[PDB]
Amino acid sequence: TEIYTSVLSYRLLEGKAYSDADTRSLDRMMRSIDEFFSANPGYINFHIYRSYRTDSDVIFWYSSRNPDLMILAKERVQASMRPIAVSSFSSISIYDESPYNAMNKKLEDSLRLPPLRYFVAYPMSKTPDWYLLDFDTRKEIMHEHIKMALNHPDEKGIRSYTTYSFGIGDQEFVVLYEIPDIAAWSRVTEKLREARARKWIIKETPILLGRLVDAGDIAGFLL
Amino acid sequence: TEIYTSVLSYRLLEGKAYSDADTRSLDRMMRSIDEFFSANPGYINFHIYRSYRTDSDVIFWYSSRNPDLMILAKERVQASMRPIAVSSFSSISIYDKKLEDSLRLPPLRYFVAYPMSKTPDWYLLDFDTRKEIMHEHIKMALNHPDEKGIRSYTTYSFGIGDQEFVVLYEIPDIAAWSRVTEKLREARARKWIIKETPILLGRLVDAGDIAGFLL
Amino acid sequence: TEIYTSVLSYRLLEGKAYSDADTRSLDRMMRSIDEFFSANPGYINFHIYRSYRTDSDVIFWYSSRNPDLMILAKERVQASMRPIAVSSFSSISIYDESPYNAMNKKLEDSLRLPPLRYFVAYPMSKTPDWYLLDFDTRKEIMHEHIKMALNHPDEKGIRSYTTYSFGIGDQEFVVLYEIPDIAAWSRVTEKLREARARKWIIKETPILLGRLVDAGDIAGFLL
Amino acid sequence: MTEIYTSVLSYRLLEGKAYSDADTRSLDRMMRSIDEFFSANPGYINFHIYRSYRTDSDVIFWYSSRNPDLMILAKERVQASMRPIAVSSFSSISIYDESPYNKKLEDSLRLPPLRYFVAYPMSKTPDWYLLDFDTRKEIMHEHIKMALNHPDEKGIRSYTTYSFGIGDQEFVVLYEIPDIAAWSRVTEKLREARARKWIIKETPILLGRLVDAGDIAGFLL
Amino acid sequence: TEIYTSVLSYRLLEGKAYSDADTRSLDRMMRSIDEFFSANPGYINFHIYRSYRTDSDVIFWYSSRNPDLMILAKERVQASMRPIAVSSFSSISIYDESPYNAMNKKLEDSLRLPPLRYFVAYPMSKTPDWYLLDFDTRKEIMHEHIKMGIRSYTTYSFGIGDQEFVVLYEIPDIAAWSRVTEKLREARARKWIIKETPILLGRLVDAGDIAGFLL
Repeated sequence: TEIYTSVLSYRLLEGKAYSDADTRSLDRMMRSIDEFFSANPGYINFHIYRSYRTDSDVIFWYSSRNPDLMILAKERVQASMRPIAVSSFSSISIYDESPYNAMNKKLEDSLRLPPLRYFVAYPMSKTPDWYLLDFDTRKEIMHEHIKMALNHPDEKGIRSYTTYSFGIGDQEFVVLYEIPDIAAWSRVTEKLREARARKWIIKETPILLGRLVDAGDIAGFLL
Repeated sequence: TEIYTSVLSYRLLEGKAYSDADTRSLDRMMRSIDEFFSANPGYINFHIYRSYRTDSDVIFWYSSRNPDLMILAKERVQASMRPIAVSSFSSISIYDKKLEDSLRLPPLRYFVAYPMSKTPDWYLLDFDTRKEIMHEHIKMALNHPDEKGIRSYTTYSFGIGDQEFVVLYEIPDIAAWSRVTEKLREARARKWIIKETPILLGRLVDAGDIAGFLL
Repeated sequence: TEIYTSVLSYRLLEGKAYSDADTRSLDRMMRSIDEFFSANPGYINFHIYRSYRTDSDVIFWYSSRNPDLMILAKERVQASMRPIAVSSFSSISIYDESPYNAMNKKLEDSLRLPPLRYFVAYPMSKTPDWYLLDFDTRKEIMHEHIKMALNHPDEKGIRSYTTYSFGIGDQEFVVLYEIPDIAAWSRVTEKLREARARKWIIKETPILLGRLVDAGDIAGFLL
Repeated sequence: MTEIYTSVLSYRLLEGKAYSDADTRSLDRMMRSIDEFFSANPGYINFHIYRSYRTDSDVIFWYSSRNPDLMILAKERVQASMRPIAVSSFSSISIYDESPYNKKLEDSLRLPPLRYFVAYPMSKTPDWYLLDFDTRKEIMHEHIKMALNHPDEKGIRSYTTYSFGIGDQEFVVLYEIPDIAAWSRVTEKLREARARKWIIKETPILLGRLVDAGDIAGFLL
Repeated sequence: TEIYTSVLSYRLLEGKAYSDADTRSLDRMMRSIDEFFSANPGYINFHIYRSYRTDSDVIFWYSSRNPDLMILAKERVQASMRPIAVSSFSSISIYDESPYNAMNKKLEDSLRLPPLRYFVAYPMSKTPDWYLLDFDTRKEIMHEHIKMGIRSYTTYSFGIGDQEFVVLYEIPDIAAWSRVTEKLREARARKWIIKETPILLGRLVDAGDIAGFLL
């Protein structure tokens, strides 16, 4: 029943000049990755992003209820990327659907919508003291944050996903956002620095910022 | 009487395309490592895992009472892997239904390894106090509806590695284990626990199947 | 409305002697990058710097209102550098225009002034406690800081830009400075260690220090 | 009677190349040649080679001399021999604290080495040095007594060395040990000493298995 | 009239067997770097050092009042080193001439003295809390430390590097120096001192001799 997700980033190896043949080879490879995901109904979503950071050229995001499909997908992407690139980040985590369920929405339905132009992903953790607080006081601290986010004008049109990775990765959470406007998102985040929740929040690096790209267009953008 | 254990992870080197002959060579090499371990009953266990993390392609886990076998194993695996791969992690530690019998059971589908340490203040607490704290934590785990079927081994590495403990888990269900872990954040024991890196998550694989998965 | 900015740094790969041909190639490539930025009026500024740090050989700094131009610029620079170099830093952030508005002046005008000889950039963040202080408390603390800078004997000629990157990079701010004199700036910074503001400031690494260079002159300096 | 310096260096064979039998013979010749280099100069008090339990090293070297010129010459020789095939994963230079032996520490260094070796850097918090000398003395005496009284301390040879101002750590502590698990149990017990409150930065911990120069190529390749 | 200084360290690339041709080439290149510095009186000093640390083979130290000569020197060294080596550290900082001015001496005169056998450099910073102490309190604490052969240089790099200070020493004896540093751990000043890494320790070498030592 639970939905797993991964975010992977890769950087093309330096020290090599790329021929036209190399460009075409990259294009065929990205199209093939895209076809791998489209061919299996078990993949709920798969999107590719160009990267604003120089430590990555491409970011991949995909989701499935099947943990076997999750490892197969990682190996597929890795096998395709390794002759020309190295991974700069990976995460595996599980969507928390409760914010969607609370609003009579299905998280999966959101994942099936055509993606927004930008994507933000980062790991996040909280200090040990956070979990040692009463469920009630944590609820209050979190309500303030949620209320504050909901009330921001620049919040309009953002799709937010909280995912958990306790016991299975180097962070407790991986938080994912589909966003229409980089500056607007930054302003929302800046306002949310005003929430008490911040006092317990740590380790939000790397923050990945991506620009949606079709598989057939990426080689042309990169090379 | 002590039983040692090691977890090693490796990443295949980038920048090279693998031919069909390279794929066969990898298959032979992986099967050769597997048979290295099976040929010596001194190795209580040996398992290979596919890696969820992109910083590794394979994880190895093996155990022996014989510290000589532990260094021979590390050298064997490294000698086999170095032409095509680099290690991304290693640990050597000592384990804390006999544990040996448990290690001989058929392995579960998933595996988690991670280093961990505790704050200096922890060890300065009374043994009875620490025992009580550790028992609440065990009890909290045992009572969680998602804990069913998880096997855990706490191993120690004081003075012999870069963490104080390496805790190893065989788990049937990744999401279930993550939920148990989340609940355990509420245990008193967590106050003194220093998360260390990396947390490794693996999918059990037969040596004969790994070249097909990787390449 | 918002103006975006990026600072990128690259290190030439080691282990190869550069021929005369390789020198010509680097000169041509740098000239071509520069023509890329000059040809598009959508790029408000673009400057190249030689690097005092050994972990870089070149620093690029450019600005645009257009985030599409920003991702295209990053991809263009990365595609040009990757056969011979690896990136050692990148940032994407948004100018804060209010300090300029407070002195009745436009930030864009300033970005159009002839560049000064030296350049400093670094990331910076603040402790969670900072954002939880009242808005008027932060104004008082920041006033002390800004005034202390303005009255320093060594402050002459310095142009500073505070840029923000909440939710879009690994730091909260990227602070950029054009300076006429390195030691003068260092003395100003040393005095500002006495400002109350320092209590809440963290993570000022890496600090990049650059010497202004024209695209057609850098090959000569690097090789 | 002047100070005795020591260095621990570790190296990892470069990945991405298959080693031929000729490569194996070359490594054997090189290791034997390094061992001869240390043996030929009586200024080197000891020199031992260790196989490494960690994957980030294949070999660990330990050597000592009163002559700091011989120390840098040793590091340069080892690096020159290793660099065509390996990268260094750790190095240290430090000076033995002879007070616990004061027996002669040099006599201990000249004994045949034990089967295992542990080395690691260590530092203390700034606050430690600011404590009254009596308080530091009382804390160190507690630690030493707790170590002396542990059954598993049997037959371990310990060396504390200092590197204030000359390296990235304050101390490099070195142990010759007969048994890995016994050492780990001693170390575990010693977490109960108050000394621990001020100790930081004990990474990497290097754990080695003694090896003859003529046997290492066979073990590694 | 400030004086800038840089410390650069480099490590020869591994994976290459150096021929005799390569040794001669290294020798020519080192002598050529030395000739570059000697030929320009704008450089107040320039010295090369062998390194105790395996992460460096060579350390360079030079000084100039002219910041455009400083970037020229770094690029010159980097251009020569690039085909065979990678830099493991660099700093750029400015001498604090006040201790020399307090004793009515000139820092520059001291930089022109024949160098001592050993060189120590490391970055250092202080906690924020330090600078916010009353000017009075700071001067008192510093007087205990200052009061508590060796040639010392404090250099500052506020706002221009990853550390606040780079402290440089020419020393005649390593062990004696380690003992001085241990004693100074007792100075009140240490409360607020952080981040002294890497500590580089160098042995003075002539340009003409370095190739023979390294290869």
